[PDB]
Amino acid sequence: TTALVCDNGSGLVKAGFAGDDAPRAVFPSIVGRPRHQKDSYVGDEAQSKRGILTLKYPIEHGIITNWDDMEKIWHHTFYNELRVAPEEHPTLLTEGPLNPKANREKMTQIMFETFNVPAMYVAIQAVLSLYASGRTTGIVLDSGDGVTHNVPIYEGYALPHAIMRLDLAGRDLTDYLMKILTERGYSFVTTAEREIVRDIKEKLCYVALDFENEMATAASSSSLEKSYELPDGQVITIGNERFRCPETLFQPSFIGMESAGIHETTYNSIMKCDIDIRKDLYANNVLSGGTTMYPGIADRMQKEITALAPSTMKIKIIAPPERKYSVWIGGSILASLSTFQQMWISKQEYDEAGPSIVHRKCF
Amino acid sequence: YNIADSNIANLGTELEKKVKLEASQHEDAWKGAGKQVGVEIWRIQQFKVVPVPKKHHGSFYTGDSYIVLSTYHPKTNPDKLAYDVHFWLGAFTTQDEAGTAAYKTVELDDYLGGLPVQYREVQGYESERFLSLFPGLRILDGGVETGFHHVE
Ligand SMILES: Nc1ncnc2c1ncn2[C@@H]1O[C@H](COP(=O)(O)OP(=O)(O)NP(=O)(O)O)[C@@H](O)[C@H]1O
Ligand SMILES: [Ca+2]
Ligand SMILES: [Ca+2]
Ligand SMILES: [Mg+2]
Repeated sequence: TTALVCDNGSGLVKAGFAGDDAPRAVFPSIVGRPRHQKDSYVGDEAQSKRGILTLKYPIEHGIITNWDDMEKIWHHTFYNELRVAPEEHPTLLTEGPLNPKANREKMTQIMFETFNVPAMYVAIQAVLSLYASGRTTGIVLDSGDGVTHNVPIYEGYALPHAIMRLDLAGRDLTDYLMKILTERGYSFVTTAEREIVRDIKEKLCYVALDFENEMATAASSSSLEKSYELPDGQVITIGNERFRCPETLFQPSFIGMESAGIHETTYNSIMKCDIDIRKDLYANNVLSGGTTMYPGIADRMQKEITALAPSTMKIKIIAPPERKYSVWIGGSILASLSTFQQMWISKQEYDEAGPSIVHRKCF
Repeated sequence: YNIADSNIANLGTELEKKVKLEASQHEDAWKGAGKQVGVEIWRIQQFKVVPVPKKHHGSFYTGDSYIVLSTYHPKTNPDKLAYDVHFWLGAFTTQDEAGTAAYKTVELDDYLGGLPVQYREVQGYESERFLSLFPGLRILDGGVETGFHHVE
């Protein structure tokens, strides 16, 4: 009996089998329909037909907003990618913190009533990443495509009053790169063109250690410029956009948001915790998720948090090389433990209690 | 975003503690643990918590992860027991082993009512408290194989 682990990101599904060291299926959480107004395609096959499709994401900011399309994504994950019968596999799902309760209620209802899973659990993403790093105490910065969360955890328990959430993550960074590249003279507008910009972002962007100095360097010579080959073979050149894009994480005003940047939300979250544990949080800032992959981000976080924290405080940023998959890996580990599986919701329990049981069993 | 009607509204509750205490009753390794002053040691072996024989306590494989429960009498009462729980992560331990050691450290804490104070002990970074448990440490090359299946 093998449990399935499915980390439903806003941007990417990561799915596989508990006990594996990596997810076996990773694909875009998208449903595509004809751009000129089977009838629809999912994941990689929608990506395959991007030329004729408009792409839609059923999760926005970590919350499922199109349940019909989400069901298509889950069905695709089970039957087309993993090629399993879901009624044969206990299933671990994931969720970001601070979501409305109805989200996991409906996740539970669909898993049992539609997919007939024998048992399931919904785990908090950042907690899985902390365990994947081999820790019980630390503060996770989990930044994916939809949400950026700060989750302080002490001796294995998340501190809910200090959990913080920001609806600025990778999708917003892609959109900002599309906008500033359009201002350079390279028009990227369509949902298809967005995916090209996302690739540019992942391949060429980085976080500058000193933003103002980097802007001055970019204006003085071409030493920071990079070429990028388009599908049609045309070669474009990108310059300060490489680091202006992720600078938005530190300066949300780049996209018109008045919010604190990720260094400040991290500091503010630590400051909501009891004074005597802040020391352990400052020394164990764990980065998780694709939007924490920018070169330079750990060093910049170290610099910025040092400026906010007491001068005597030891600051450490932990950047696992595998952190695009830390959530999934933590799930694979926990789902391999019989005592963790003891806490899962069984079909019989769901039949007796309904969706409300998820809040009484999943922590 | 606020807590009240959200998926973290049940965190930090008595209900959470009750559910996790019940789960910890299903691990055979904790039966009889922490009942007298001393040091008890387990090693993670392919996700399982495996006791280390008393004669080998203080020797640690660099490729492995361990849980070390130190039971002692607190200053407040010479007849009662208190606990430090250390998890020791070898320089070459794999991610499944360290993650299981961390999760099972929380579980043992749960089993003992929250009383244990947790200490993460990475090889080369062991606390003075951990060093003091072995008045020394012996580090051994090797260790047991990962419980992970490697996805090519
Ligand atoms: N090397 C990289 N540099 C920068 N961004 C990257 C990189 N690799 C991936 N990303 C972005 O990371 C995001 C996907 O990360 P991922 O952690 O899978 O998100 P998710 O789990 O799907 N969404 P969420 O619901 O917020 O957790 C996308 O915006 C990617 O463009
Ligand atoms: Ca080992
Ligand atoms: Ca404790
Ligand atoms: Mg994610």
